[PDB]
Amino acid sequence: ELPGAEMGKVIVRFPPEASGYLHIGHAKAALLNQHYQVNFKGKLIMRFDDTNPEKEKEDFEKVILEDVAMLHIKPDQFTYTSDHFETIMKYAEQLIQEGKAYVDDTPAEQMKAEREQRMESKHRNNCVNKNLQMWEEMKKGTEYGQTCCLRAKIDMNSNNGCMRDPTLYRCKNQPHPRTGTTYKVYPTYDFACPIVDSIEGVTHALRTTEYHDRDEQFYWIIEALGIRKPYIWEYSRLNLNNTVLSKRKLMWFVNEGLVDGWDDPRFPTVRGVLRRGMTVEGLKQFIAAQGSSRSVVNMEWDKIWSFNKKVIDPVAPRYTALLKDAVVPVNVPEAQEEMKEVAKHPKNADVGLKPVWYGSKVLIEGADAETLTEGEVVTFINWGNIIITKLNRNSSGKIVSIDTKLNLDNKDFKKTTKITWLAETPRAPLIPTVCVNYEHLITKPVLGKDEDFKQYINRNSKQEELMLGDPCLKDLKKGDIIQLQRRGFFICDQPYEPVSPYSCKEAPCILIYIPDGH
Amino acid sequence: QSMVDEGVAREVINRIQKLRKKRNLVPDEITVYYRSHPEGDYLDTVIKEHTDFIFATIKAALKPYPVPTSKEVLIQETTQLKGSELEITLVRGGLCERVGPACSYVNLKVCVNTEQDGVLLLENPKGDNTLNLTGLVDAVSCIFGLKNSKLTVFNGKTELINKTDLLSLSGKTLHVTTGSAPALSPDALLCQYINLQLVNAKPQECQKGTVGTLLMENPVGQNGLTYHGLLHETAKVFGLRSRRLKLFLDEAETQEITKDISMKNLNMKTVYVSVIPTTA
Repeated sequence: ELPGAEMGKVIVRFPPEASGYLHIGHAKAALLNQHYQVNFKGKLIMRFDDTNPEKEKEDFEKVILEDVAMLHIKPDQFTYTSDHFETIMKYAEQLIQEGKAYVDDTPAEQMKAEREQRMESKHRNNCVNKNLQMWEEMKKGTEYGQTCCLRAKIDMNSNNGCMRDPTLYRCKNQPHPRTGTTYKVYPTYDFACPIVDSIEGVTHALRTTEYHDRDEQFYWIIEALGIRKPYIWEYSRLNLNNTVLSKRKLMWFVNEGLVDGWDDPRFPTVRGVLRRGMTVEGLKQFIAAQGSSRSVVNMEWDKIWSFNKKVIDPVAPRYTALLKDAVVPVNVPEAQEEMKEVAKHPKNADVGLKPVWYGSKVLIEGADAETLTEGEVVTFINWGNIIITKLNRNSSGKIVSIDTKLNLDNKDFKKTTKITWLAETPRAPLIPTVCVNYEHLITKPVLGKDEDFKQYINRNSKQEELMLGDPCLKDLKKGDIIQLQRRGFFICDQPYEPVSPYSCKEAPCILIYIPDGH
Repeated sequence: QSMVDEGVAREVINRIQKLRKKRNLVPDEITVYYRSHPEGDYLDTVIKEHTDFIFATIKAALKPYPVPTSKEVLIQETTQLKGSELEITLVRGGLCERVGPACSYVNLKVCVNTEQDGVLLLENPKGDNTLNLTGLVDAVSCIFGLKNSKLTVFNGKTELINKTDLLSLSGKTLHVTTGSAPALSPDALLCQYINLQLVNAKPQECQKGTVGTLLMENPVGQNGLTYHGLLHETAKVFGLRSRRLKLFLDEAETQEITKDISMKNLNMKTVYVSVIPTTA
């Protein structure tokens, strides 16, 4: 919950940077923000942080709006940091004119040295007029202004590095995507953020606990300017095992070709994670269950998948896929070709019915075949009890064929083995399907500090298996979540396509295994 | 006088490489097209007889006009030489060697209700998804719009069996009828086609081969392949439907196949398929 929060009067913002793709960490922040917006009937600002005309591009902006849409997040307002450039500049000039900010031409590396050694720069005590003259050089973009930055005059002696006169503004002759060349001077995030949260009316600024040092800085700027003070609510950063979240680390997988790209189902981007079979609601319930916790736990991926498994289980239709290579033909001579409709779901009659086809020519898993004995009563799922009569083997002792007798008046289902099966009939041809299983990209769950993820790359993180699918799979569409009986939950990544005139082959239904929490 | 004509051929050669130096091009796969306007006159004679010599010292090929509508012109100069006018155009990438179909195929004459011509690839990519007689009948039914209506496949005058090895008939023409061997077998594929060579990456969806073939029409004159269709079908062949693909006319990857290519240009050419990361 939120201190200082009133119904209808909460205002939160999600302020990504459009430097790349949203990942599950950004997903948490956006969903936590949305949670407070919905539960308090407040407003959610989606603010592009475009303080930097060099770290953003129009390219990731669109990406980011799609990711937010995919999370079913509907911001009430869309703003940019650049929308307030004018006002931010004026607050900088206010601080200069009050001795609270000065301009420094000290080269950056020396500047970080002195900042490191609690050493005041030569400029800290400049009179207002000399500061205003150097500030003029940055505004005009002169080559001398370009080496100058505006610093806040706080405390070079603070334990809080973030308080040792932080840079508020820099001079970049760069043209800006939305403001063009109006400004040769650009505020830092540290400086822009408290101001824009105050302007836009933000009552609760959610930051990850890793920003905690900057809260002191945040509030100094607010007070030094004397403006609306937003409340900072701190939630724990998402630490997932076997997982890295840094763009520079994720990028290495892309560049090394270990991964398909940013929407790869092994990536923790929201794109990849949804492709993997995570649902928004499963994500939404996981965030809500731990809410605003400040303890930075090492989260296990399984704990999210268990929340997801609860969401898809009640509604995912059940279908059958058999491992193509090992399938064993079964003779059911008494059976006639017919079709009956049968429940798609074992506990929720809402999901509806599927057609099942029966006939004398049937296929079962080789793994199941090798566990059968002659004279055993076996339940063929959605059919009934069938007596195994002959197990036909070849010269090597491999079952190559199974003969059966129907036993459908025997309605005893207590101790029978219950196996999946598919009929071979031209009236309902089997659908070629590929099952894809993904593993983690990093084999070590928790990296200690000073440890390099590149030593624990999983080089076998994708496996594909060729299946004979349920005829109903031909109508799956990308995104449909289903259950392969006795195998698990799967999401359709690519649908089946009928024989092409150009390639003379079908395209298989591609199903990705959805981790369930075990 | 052959040393006189060789010295003129060297002047064309010198003309060509000065153009290479104009576009900062450094030996860069290129092609050189030429036109000596007073046709068959002196300078045109020289350049044709000495084409091997020119090719040997300018390590690019030397074909005459016209430049393909598909290639991007690097430079185009017209100067004079020994009473002819001499047009040189330099274009990116080497040539486009036409090759036979990479996958085993079968020409199809389908006489049920008129005669229809087409091709059926028996594998795709090469080495995978090899076809059964039953698979062939199904494929013929989908593509040609037939029901499994007493559908009989004839190799010449024999009828094929669920045991016939279709691959061993790879060059041949088969007859699909309603149960009545025909009378009366072409050589060339009845349909335009392209070959596909995967270069960047390995096929997925448990496929295996790195070379494939796409017909550009099936049956003949029906179902013209479009540019966007080629992208999708390329992906289907190798199991790269999730991936972003770039198609190139050379293996150097400099003549990129583009949405304003003319599809007929591609016929019998090997298209080179490159997988790139899905970024934004």
